[PDB]
Amino acid sequence: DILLTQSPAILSVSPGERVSFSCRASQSIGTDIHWYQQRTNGSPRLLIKYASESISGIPSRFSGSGSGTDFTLSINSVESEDIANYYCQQSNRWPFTFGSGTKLEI
Amino acid sequence: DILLTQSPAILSVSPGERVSFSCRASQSIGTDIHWYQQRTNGSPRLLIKYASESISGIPSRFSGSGSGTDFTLSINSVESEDIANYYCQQSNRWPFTFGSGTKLEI
Amino acid sequence: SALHWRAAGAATVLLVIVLLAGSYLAVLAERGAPGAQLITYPRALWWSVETATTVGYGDLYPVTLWGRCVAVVVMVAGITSFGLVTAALATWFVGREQERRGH
Amino acid sequence: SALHWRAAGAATVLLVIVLLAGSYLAVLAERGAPGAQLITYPRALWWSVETATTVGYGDLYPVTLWGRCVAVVVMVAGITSFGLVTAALATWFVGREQERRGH
Amino acid sequence: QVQLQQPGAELVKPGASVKLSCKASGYTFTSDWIHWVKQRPGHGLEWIGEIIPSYGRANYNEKIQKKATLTADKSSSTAFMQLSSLTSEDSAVYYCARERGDGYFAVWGAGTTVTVSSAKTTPPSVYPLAPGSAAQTNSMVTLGCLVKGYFPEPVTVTWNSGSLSSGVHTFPAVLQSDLYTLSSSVTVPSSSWPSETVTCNVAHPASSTKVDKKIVPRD
Ligand SMILES: CCCCCCCCCO
Ligand SMILES: CCCCCCCCCO
Repeated sequence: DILLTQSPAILSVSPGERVSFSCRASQSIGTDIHWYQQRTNGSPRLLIKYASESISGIPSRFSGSGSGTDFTLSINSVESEDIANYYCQQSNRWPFTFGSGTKLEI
Repeated sequence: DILLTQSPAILSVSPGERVSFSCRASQSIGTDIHWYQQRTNGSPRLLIKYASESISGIPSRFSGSGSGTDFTLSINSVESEDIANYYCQQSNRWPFTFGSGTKLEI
Repeated sequence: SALHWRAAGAATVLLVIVLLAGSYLAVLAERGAPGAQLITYPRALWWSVETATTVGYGDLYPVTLWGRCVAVVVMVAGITSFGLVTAALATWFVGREQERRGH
Repeated sequence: SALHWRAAGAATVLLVIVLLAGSYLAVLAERGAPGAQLITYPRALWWSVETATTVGYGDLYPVTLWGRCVAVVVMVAGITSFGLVTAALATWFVGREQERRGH
Repeated sequence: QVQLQQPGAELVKPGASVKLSCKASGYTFTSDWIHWVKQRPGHGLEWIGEIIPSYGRANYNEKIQKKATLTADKSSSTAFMQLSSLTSEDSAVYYCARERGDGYFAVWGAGTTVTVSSAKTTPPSVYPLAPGSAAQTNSMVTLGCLVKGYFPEPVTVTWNSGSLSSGVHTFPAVLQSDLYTLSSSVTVPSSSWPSETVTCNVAHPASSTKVDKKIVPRD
């Protein structure tokens, strides 16, 4: 079962700067990684699919990169609305798994 | 995305000695590694291609070896003209990537 | 149209059907098996094509009993269809050579 | 020359064409996809030959939708060409056996 | 001959955009790819993206923010990289390189130095540097030229139109209140000068200027 490590657990950045969330897979999973955003009390929301494909309705400020075992979610010029938890999820091998998550703090 | 590590960052040798630059790939890339030389203010120049194939116009003093994840660029009897930065670059998997580079110091 | 030409298209239709259902069934059979990779429909359909053609790169394959059974039907359908086209092309050349011999 | 012998060479020419364009298109389709290995022309041409012949060692293969589509045309061209040679060789033996039977 | 031709420099105001060019020559194959690499001062090489002119398809580095757009003109063999909404982080040398679709960069351009700044372009003032009247000499003599008050970088300094390359040092420029300054020195046998002239040529790309300065003994 693929283990997804999201470290650091908390990330602090100043308004408008570029931020990067990390996600490492215990084995190689191609680009079968997906990113979600979950704000306080809300339900998860798909941000990026397959490591770098954008989802309609999601700010162009969000992008993803990576392949194999290392993946990154980036936000160009973070803003208050981005404050939330971010999770990664792989679908390369059964069963699907989630990362422990990373909180964004401004 | 393949990570190329070039360590040490700086290399010191005495005139005429044999020197070796190291390059390690985060995963196995066969022999798809290429070496470049960049002197102060100049543009990069191809020295070795595919880990060990010599380029015409390049001193026979330059050679390369390795395969998989470990690669070496060697210079038999270094001389002043060799003072420069040396970079490696892989073309095994998209996107192509460069190493951080190593400076030769005599 | 001649029989052999009918069987060809037929096999092509049936093969496309086997490929589609095959992709659907592989996912159904593989999900539940830890470590399985043939678990989403798009790549499963690619897997079915590389199985029916026998190319089998090895990037994807079934690890479960039922997935392997599904794999066998796909291999047999592919091998049979492509072999049926060969036989159709053979019957066509044989007939043409008969004419050319004024036979 | 007889038809089947013409179709053989034809398929050989077309196959060589598919192999060449196939190598060119695979690189075009694969570059841009992180982790892709079918991204330089020399090895792509080797990849196309191991695909058309169905050997598929698995050292190289497409990971993109368009690369896979290109792969399918190559597999189909290869399987069809080689199967067309089999059918040509069959029509040739059948004719010779007819003579040998004084038929 | 030079296979990739790039403009020496470009000044750009923060927020504005610039379109760098790369004219090619020599052997060309529909299978060629043109790459762009970014090098910030003191840093290493960073792949930006690639393009295949014969098809016009382009790919970009996903790990970095996309501030580039690649296009090409098949008729004039020219590759273009449109950089938009630049900030000081985008200041650097941008090289273009040709790849035959086989993985390595056989040839590179000289690179375009891009500077993101509000300051204005300013050609340099070139002053001679001949020894003083009370300076004793040996079998060798040292001369130079002072290039100061210019913006932005860079400037190229040659001696005797490039014919004089042995014994030449061009020191890195220093920035002081929106203007750069540097010096270049040359050392020739004492007997050779001033019977044989010594001149320094100074080109400043950003302002399309190039000037000469003969180094004669102080009167
Ligand atoms: C011959 C095809 C059989 C498909 C069976 C799927 C069963 C799902 C796993 O229990
Ligand atoms: C059937 C062949 C299609 C080739 C398409 C290449 C497209 C490049 C990627 O966008």
